[PDB]
Amino acid sequence: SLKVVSVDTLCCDAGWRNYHFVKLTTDEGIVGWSEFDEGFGSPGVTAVIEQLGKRLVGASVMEHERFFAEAYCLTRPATGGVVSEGIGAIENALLDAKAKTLNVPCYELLGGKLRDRVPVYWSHCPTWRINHPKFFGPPVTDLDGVKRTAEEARERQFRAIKTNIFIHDDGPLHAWRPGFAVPFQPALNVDRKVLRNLRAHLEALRDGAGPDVEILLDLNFNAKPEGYLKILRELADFDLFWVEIDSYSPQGLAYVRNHSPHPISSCETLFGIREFKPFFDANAVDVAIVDTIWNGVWQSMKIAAFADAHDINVAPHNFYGHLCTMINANFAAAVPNLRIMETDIDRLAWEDELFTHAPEYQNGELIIPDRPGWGTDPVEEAILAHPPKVMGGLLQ
Amino acid sequence: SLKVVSVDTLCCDAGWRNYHFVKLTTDEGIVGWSEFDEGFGSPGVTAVIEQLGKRLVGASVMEHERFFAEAYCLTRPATGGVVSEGIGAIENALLDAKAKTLNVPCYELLGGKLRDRVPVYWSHCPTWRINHPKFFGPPVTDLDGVKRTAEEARERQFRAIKTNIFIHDDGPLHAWRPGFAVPFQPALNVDRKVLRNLRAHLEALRDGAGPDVEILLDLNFNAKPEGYLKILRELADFDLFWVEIDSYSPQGLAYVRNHSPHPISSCETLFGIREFKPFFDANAVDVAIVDTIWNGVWQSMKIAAFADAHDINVAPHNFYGHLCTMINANFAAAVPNLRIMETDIDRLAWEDELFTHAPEYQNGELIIPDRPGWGTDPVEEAILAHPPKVMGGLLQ
Amino acid sequence: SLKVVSVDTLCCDAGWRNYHFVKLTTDEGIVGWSEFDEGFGSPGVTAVIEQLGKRLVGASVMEHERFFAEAYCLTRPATGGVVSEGIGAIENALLDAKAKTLNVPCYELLGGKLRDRVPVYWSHCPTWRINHPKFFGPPVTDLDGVKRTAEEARERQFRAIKTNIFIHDDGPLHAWRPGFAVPFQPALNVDRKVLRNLRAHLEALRDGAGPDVEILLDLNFNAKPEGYLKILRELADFDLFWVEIDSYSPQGLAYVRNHSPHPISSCETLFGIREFKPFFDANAVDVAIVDTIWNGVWQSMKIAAFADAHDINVAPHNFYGHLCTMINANFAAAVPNLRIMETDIDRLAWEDELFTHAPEYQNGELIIPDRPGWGTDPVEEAILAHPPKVMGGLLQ
Amino acid sequence: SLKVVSVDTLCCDAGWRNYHFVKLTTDEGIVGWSEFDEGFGSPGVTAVIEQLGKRLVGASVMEHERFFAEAYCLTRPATGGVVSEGIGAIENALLDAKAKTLNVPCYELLGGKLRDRVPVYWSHCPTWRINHPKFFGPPVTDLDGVKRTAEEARERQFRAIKTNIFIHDDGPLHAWRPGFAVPFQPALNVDRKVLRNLRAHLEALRDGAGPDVEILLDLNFNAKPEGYLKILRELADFDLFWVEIDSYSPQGLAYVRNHSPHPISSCETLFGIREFKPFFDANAVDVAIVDTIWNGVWQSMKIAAFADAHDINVAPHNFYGHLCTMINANFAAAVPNLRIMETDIDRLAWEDELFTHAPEYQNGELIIPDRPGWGTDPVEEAILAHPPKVMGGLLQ
Ligand SMILES: O=C(O)CCC(=O)C(=O)O
Ligand SMILES: O=C(O)CCC(=O)C(=O)O
Ligand SMILES: O=C(O)CCC(=O)C(=O)O
Ligand SMILES: O=C(O)CCC(=O)C(=O)O
Ligand SMILES: [Cl-]
Ligand SMILES: [Cl-]
Ligand SMILES: [Cl-]
Ligand SMILES: [Cl-]
Ligand SMILES: [Mg+2]
Ligand SMILES: [Mg+2]
Ligand SMILES: [Mg+2]
Ligand SMILES: [Mg+2]
Ligand code: NA
Ligand code: NA
Ligand code: NA
Ligand code: NA
Repeated sequence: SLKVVSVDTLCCDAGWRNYHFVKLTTDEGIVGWSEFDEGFGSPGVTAVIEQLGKRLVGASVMEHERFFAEAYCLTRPATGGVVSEGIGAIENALLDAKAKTLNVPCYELLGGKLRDRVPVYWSHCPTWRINHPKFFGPPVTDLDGVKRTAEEARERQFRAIKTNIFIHDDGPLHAWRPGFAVPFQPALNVDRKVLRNLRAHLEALRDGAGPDVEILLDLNFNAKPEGYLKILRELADFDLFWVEIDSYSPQGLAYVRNHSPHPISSCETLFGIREFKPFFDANAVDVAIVDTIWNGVWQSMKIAAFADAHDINVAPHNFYGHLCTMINANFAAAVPNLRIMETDIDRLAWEDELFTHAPEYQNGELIIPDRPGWGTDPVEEAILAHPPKVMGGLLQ
Repeated sequence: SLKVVSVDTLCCDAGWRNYHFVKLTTDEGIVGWSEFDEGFGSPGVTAVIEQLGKRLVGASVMEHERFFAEAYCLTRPATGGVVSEGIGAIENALLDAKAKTLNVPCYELLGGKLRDRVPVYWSHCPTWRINHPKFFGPPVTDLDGVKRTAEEARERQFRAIKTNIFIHDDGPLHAWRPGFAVPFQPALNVDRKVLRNLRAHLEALRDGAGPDVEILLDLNFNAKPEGYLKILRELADFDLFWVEIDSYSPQGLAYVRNHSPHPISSCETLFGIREFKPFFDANAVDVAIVDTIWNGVWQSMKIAAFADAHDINVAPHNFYGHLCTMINANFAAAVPNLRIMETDIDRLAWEDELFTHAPEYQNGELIIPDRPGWGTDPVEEAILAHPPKVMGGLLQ
Repeated sequence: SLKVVSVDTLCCDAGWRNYHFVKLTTDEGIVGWSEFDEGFGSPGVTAVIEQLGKRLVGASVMEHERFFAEAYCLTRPATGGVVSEGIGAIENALLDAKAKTLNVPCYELLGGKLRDRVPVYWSHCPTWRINHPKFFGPPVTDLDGVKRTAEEARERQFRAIKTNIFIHDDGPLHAWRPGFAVPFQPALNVDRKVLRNLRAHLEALRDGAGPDVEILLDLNFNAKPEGYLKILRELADFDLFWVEIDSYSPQGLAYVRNHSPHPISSCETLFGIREFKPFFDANAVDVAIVDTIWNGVWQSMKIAAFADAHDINVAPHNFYGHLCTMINANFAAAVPNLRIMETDIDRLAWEDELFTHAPEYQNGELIIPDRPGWGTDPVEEAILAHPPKVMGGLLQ
Repeated sequence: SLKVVSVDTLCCDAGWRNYHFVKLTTDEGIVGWSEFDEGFGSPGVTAVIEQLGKRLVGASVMEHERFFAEAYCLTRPATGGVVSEGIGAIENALLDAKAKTLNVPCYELLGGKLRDRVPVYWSHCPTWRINHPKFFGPPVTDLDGVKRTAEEARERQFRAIKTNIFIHDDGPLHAWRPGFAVPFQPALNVDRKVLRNLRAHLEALRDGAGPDVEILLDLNFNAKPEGYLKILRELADFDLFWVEIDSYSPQGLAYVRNHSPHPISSCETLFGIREFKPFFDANAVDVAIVDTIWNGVWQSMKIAAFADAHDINVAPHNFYGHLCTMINANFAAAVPNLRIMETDIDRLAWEDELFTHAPEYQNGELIIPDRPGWGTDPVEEAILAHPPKVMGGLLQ
């Protein structure tokens, strides 16, 4: 039969955070996988999955939108956030199982592909080498290190890189992440120190990148509109591919964008057409970042179509492990209005051990694979060789 | 010292669902409690609390808004829903501990009281006796039972009662709850059967209530705007205190209200000024229902003040156990713009065993107690005598 | 008992204006104080307090929100302005009495503190030394004096300074304050003379400040939107922390801000969420200035929470005596979305005599005290040694 | 010369409140008078007048708009409310002095008259006979009394009457005025008791009035939008000339009006074009009530012209003593877009002693007098024979 027989979760060490997975088995013996995350502000996702998965056993693996509709009803009062993350993780495992059942890549469930390769940017560059030097080397500890990381991206034929906010002139080099309580300064004011450091950092990065490579800047939730505006004015004369700003104020974000000489991206934390709508209504973004790992890829197709009707291009949010990358690859393959794809090129020394296939890059683009399902499977034996730690990420 | 030494969660049987509690201990030996819930669409709250509580140990019990601000930063990407429920549960335990530390009732942290007693409505009447007859009697299984429950409310001096949607003429009497997948009909269409049953039910309830007692109707998430409008037209000639409609469409809800001859209430599932704002901007409600158990009472004071500036009165969402009632009582005591308070008068046979003090009612009003903290404590030994079941509620 | 036994007002000389105080005594012997003001356009506040205080005697000191709600009802037709100032003065005295009664600093009634120290700006710098040289020295009478005052701020480790509008090249140095009828030119036109003087002044101030110290500009009510726009264009190339503009035209202010290359602050004269709302709806401000002396600190917490939902940071309005500073300190301690705190560093030669404790500053920040109540008490005997003059301020 | 030599205030007993007056003397010996009020939520007006009058002595009596413009500058931060009431009282005294100086009625300063007589309604009917029976008889203590008062209005050829909210069936007959804390129920909820009493009262009043006499209903600030809507639905089948609702929520009031089968009036407490604007923008009113005693008659001409551009007719707020009536008469004489004029026909036994001329009525209309100034003067000797009491009105 085509019934779901079991829904399990697994977890392994990813250094400063854990990777999580859904493993869904059908009565046919087919296994569908997804990857999900709890460290990005998201304790409880596993608990959600364990409850919702109980309801799924006995149901048809083919009927993923039936499951979504039921799940949404059962959790309607507390929808969004970690509830919706659990639903999306399950959806993505179901899609893998269905694609494998029909012997096709996941993009064949999503309209077929319309491109073979997707341009990417090398994300968290040099962010990972500064913030998590024990896991990603060579460690970056100064402005010259910032420049050399940018030089490395260019030599490796990457077309674009994305950095964050760093303080260079107050002792050791460190991230400025007050939006996430590092440091705890909940007003999120932007002072002169923050501004001249941003400038110094980007000048060094541009130095290393050369004039052709594109530079993206992510400001996450690290200011209020006032401060975002001050940052953009400070950086008026830089050539930025986009400036990324997360906000739960469509009005505020729209105001910032209206006064921005750079393209503005946002929305990576949002769920469903519903949450995206007020941002589009407000003219708040140039580019909509869609987290398909969180939303589920099927729900994300609905969001991409909505953006398309507004002539807004989308970019997948992709900063986890290889299976997340392959999930997003299949989304990217199928979406016409695709801005670019995010990927972390810095890898854990054991990343490849955890998965059956690695993403393949060529001339700054990700090759879309053509194997049944997402294109890679977690390896149970390697997962068990890398036991998880207590929650990390934002909660470290 | 005034440091938090431990944050624990406890759980017990409440029949068709469980009760959950936060137990927070200070270095002084003071214990603050809250009650929270997972059955109302909300798996994962305990997992959230267990992570966030780790960060709280070692911090000052007095600084509850510091904790909130930090927590909000740490979980910013997945805020709302079950994350915000965990934060609110912790907030409410912290408020209890601080009030006990200063030897005052919680309402003294909230501006002082401005009323001694609060009028209530008897909620889920006869809903609990129909849907959970094994726990609340006498069982209601027909229209005459509906009438007699209403007669009982009047004789007991209750001024108002709230019912839901029931089917009387299709075999046994049963709830109509498609919004929550009982039955699974995800379009949420409202047919003729639903309409004439609603009518039959309310006529019987009005019969028993007499002309003075107020009747509230809760439609929860059980239709789309189209269907809510059909329901209201059908019930144009009924005298309803309010019709309660939950919606994630401010535009849609506003439309319904604009065509409603009855006062409309909503918002019980919403978090923070932020989520309430689009509803108020749209003129969507007569009354804002605030879930202070979910939001935390301190955050709910901010929401009540926002409603007050719009000349909107608020009503606490209160359909759990005695500690929830006492938490809401303290909110109700302090808020000027208070519509009425919800309370479930049907009680579990062991409800009183679980808590040190029961809410006291007189002439259809809840008496606001004047003991340190919320006014009641869960009893650990009784909690352990009532071990929990697997998750129930919407997930049963 | 905890009943209020008396509500008195006191007044003393503050040079070019008077200080006023509310003294509230409980049956326990506890005395709560506030400071208020009449010179800033506000004759009648004392008369309001004397009527409203009569109603308060016999009521519980703990129930400050009950008092507010009653007061608001009794004065509803003429709410705002000097009526609301009287209510706010009484509220602040009640908060002091309640905090002292519970043996805690006032910030413990406001959510607990979330910071130990608050960055400040040195306000009316060099405004006080130019306009009131008989009370604050060394007198500033030219551009070199302007520069040296700025140099002094830097040497004293202040991070920011705020100036106003001055005419340098038309005889003696003097303030331009047509908004307040000095001079009487009620059109409030901005001519070339005003523009080049503003420029000359700020260039000198920047000269003295160095490149790190922040410069704020307050334009008060001294133009119409047309003129504010001309001023901002003239000053397009200056690095200003904010430009402060008071306006009773949200539409007009929003227009100015939309065309401003500097952050815009306003709202210091506004009362309640109600009056702030149209400004936030219009996108009129970067920063909301809140007068907690006028509003009352409890009402101001509601306003700060409203601003927070709009991702707007707030700044207390603080330009009176030490008790006002300490009141605002407690507000600043408790509010997450705090931009910065205003303070007048120039002091009267007898300022310290009037109060039991002086505000303490270190490395450009105000230290939040931890004594019961606001942190300082007016001294009755010193108040009587400094008898008041006839009303001054704007009415001088 | 034409200089102002003195500005004085006087006060006398008006039973349950005091009357206040401004007395302005010119160097020519001409005396201009106005009447003002403090009991209607407005402590401090006298204090405002005493400060502002000091600035006026020495200035030209002819230049009333110069005075206003200066005053507005001097009090700009706390404008509105009791400050603006003081300015308006002074304006009205200045207008009297100028009209007397030029030997004309005040309406000749206001565009000339365009009508000789103004239709009125008999206001506070039977409100004054119920609430202040010691001053206005015959006392009304039941529904038959309500009917007979209405019969008396008809026999006396009054075309319209205005009543308020009364409770008939809960012991003695009493006013329902929770908006003004009588009783203190700050939520301002409207229950079934309030609704059926309103109905009983109006039915009795209609009984006595007959079918031709118009009935106005004033609900003041006694509900929230929810409750106003419930009241209007309850009274859907009554023929009401208007329903008067005071609100500081233009959005809320507009909503109520949009669902009202009766004309809605409001605005009696508002100051200047500025405060009226959001109500007109929102479509909130059929009729704008203008308080010219509060605003000043010259400022009120600006407000009437603004209403006229919106095709909104205005009605003066007039519920004080004879001089207030005569001030409003002159306004009413000059304004094209005049709905009707309010007047209290119930008089104090000493009302006529206080003034040189009484308003004259004929066939339900007020005759506009043609004497220099407003048309009546307070009598100093009679004022002193009626010494004031402590503040009454809302503050009683
Ligand atoms: O930078 C982070 O904290 C991770 C998420 C993110 O913002 C991104 O990948 O664009
Ligand atoms: O009826 C339910 O499902 C419970 C929650 C609710 O809607 C209420 O208590 O008002
Ligand atoms: O400058 C003034 O007139 C005093 C009030 C003010 O605007 C401020 O302190 O910011
Ligand atoms: O009824 C009152 O309290 C007096 C003022 C009023 O509303 C009116 O005269 O229309
Ligand atoms: Cl901060
Ligand atoms: Cl369906
Ligand atoms: Cl001018
Ligand atoms: Cl109430
Ligand atoms: Mg990002
Ligand atoms: Mg409900
Ligand atoms: Mg200012
Ligand atoms: Mg009225
Ligand atoms: Na989110
Ligand atoms: Na929700
Ligand atoms: Na103001
Ligand atoms: Na008013």
